[PDB]
Amino acid sequence: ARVFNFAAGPATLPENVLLKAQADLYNWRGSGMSVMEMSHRGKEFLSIIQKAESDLRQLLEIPQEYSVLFLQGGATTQFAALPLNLCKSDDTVDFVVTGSWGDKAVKEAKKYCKTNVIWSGKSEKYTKVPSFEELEQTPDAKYLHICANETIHGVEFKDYPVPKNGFLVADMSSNFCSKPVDVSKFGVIYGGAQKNVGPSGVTIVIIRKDLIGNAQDITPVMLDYKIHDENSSLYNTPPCFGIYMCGLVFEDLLEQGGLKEVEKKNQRKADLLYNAIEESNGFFRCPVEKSVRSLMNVPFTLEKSELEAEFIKEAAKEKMVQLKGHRSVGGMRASIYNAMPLAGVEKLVAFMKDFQAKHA
Amino acid sequence: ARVFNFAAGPATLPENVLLKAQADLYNWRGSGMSVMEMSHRGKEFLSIIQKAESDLRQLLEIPQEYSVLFLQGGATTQFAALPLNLCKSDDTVDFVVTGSWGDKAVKEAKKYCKTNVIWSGKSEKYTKVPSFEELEQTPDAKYLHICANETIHGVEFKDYPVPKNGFLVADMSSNFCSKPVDVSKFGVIYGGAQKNVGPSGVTIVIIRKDLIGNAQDITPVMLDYKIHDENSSLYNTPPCFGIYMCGLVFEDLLEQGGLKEVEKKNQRKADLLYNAIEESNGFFRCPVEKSVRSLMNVPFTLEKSELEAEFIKEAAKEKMVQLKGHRSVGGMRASIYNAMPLAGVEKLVAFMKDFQAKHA
Ligand SMILES: *[C@H](N[C@@H](COP(=O)(O)O)C(=O)O)c1c(COP(=O)(O)O)cnc(C)c1O
Ligand SMILES: *[C@H](N[C@@H](COP(=O)(O)O)C(=O)O)c1c(COP(=O)(O)O)cnc(C)c1O
Ligand code: NA
Repeated sequence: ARVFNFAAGPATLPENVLLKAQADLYNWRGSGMSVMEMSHRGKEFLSIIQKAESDLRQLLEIPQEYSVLFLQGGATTQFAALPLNLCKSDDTVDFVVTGSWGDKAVKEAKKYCKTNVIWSGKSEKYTKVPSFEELEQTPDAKYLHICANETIHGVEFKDYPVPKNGFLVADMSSNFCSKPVDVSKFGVIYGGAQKNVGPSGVTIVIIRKDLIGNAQDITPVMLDYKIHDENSSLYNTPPCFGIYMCGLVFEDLLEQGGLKEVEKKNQRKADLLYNAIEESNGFFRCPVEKSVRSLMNVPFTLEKSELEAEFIKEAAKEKMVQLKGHRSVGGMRASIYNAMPLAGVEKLVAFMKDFQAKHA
Repeated sequence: ARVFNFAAGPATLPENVLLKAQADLYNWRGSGMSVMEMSHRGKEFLSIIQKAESDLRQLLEIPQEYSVLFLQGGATTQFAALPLNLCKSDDTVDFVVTGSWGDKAVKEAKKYCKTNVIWSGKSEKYTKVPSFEELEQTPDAKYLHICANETIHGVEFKDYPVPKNGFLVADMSSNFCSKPVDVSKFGVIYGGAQKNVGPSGVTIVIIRKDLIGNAQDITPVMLDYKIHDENSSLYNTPPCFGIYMCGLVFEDLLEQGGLKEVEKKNQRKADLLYNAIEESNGFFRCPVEKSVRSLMNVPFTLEKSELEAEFIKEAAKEKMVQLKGHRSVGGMRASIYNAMPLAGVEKLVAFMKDFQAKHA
């Protein structure tokens, strides 16, 4: 039997998607070959990548004046690609840092331009999002960078800051296609697929067309947005199978009723877990400020922290796996992405109630 | 029915490997999840990447003092990573250019250091390999770059030049694991997996351990060999499912008897096609000099070139697809990688003989 897989990325996937991929793995739609053997210059793969793009455009209501790029290298490669493409070496980028993934973006961007961290959550252990009107943005900043869902720290933007001088860029890796997003407010949205929308090996970049072009001279060709855009993500050999898998996920999210329906389910199942924590009378604790609690990644600790290893081991015996926190922070982390069944969060909640009764 | 798929990359894969992947896709070995859902930091995936590495080490007889890295970005990303990691910006790299893939590696390296093309086959249409003793290598060249199998032009190194000042770097994308290689002759071997050893999304880099480190300060962290080496290719989220597929391919190459036997089969089926061309009294032509004719990619043309579209259409109607040449050169190109069944080459040869008879 399949387990309830609380991993933060790569992560659990819908069973109907996995079964479709199994059904077609040897011979996709009578083409006589697997997706994994198709030429990226051929008509079958063309149909796949084009439908993945159109389905994603439908899901997020992406306006026509945005490009959609399917790339390799992870969100971490975009930490370099963003300043290399969007800035000159003496331009400045503003960052709002609400957890360690935004901090990693700052440190990589320092190689390629000037960076200003205009706000950091670190003094309160990355539990909060700033009041935006209070933000002091840099008068000449090319763009303002956020990590919309801080996967380790469980801090999620529920509304967005307005850039003063330039455009907004958001790492949406761990809440990608979890809810509607006004894409027009952003110059760039990017995310690795593996958290919430596919297998690892694909990164999606949604980028306003008038921002493509004029990358720095030292930009590798494989990081150049203009190269990717003008070749429709087929400049070199793309991650064909991962793009196909993302397409299955997008098609299925549309069948579920789209991102408004996805968000409803995420909110419901996240409420069950957060309520159980809040009702445990301190036995379980979530440090994050209520209004920015992530629907995707739920970090929590035990008041008796020495009990956390037993919690994690017994949960895994109960077929609930990968609940240990990220190694940087420890504690526990329940990642409850789109495809996590409601019954899995219910099982974790019932396990938590039973564990507390036995250790209190 | 499945077709004979002569694509140059991505390419045909073994049917037993595809079917193994299919049977484990929903729940790998009763572990309760797909490979596609496994955490890269969990023991199941660690077991997979570790065996893929040791199996590849067995196949190529890789010495202990070399690292094996499983990366994203394609071989094209390595065109930037090689000089970024291995050179200072005022160092010089020598290139022997035997086709257009070597030319693409020169153009990218020029962003990051100096380049000398010490020999180029362009003047004779990329049909030959130089005499090595006569090469004029640059006295202080950090390394000498070759493309061991020029995929579009059908030119293949059968033995290797000896670098004068530095070490040898070879792009082996399209003949990777087609035959034994004395790895100790090289400082770096690299290759996209999708030509001969898996689906696209994985690039393999075999690099002598004393060459790792001291990349240029502008090197993106995701292109840095020391980062990847010290994290055992798990610095960020790896292309887990492509690595797993590579592992299945490697396991099956071992079961076939290793690269000595793989090479024997490649030589046998290449000979059938090359002999058919030479016996065709000019009806089909291969321009490449006989001693360097690739076993992996066989470009050929029709004396009556106006027949090429009918040849390709009739071949496809006979379940032989993707025989058109690379778009940069035209003609025909039969890619006949490890997994291309002998029967597919035989069908091609018989179809060619019939085609000539009908268009005498
Ligand atoms: C991915 N975060 C995951 C994985 O973290 P590690 O175990 O340290 O690799 C998490 O568990 O938090 C992530 C990334 C990085 O994307 P890749 O380069 O691996 O594709 C970037 N931004 C966000 C918000 C992430 O969650
Ligand atoms: C891959 N060459 C293939 C693919 O060529 P395109 O259709 O132009 O993409 C071919 O048909 O010749 C190749 C590469 C590039 O690898 P990726 O960056 O796409 O992974 C580099 N070197 C060699 C020898 C190649 O064959
Ligand atoms: Na099975």
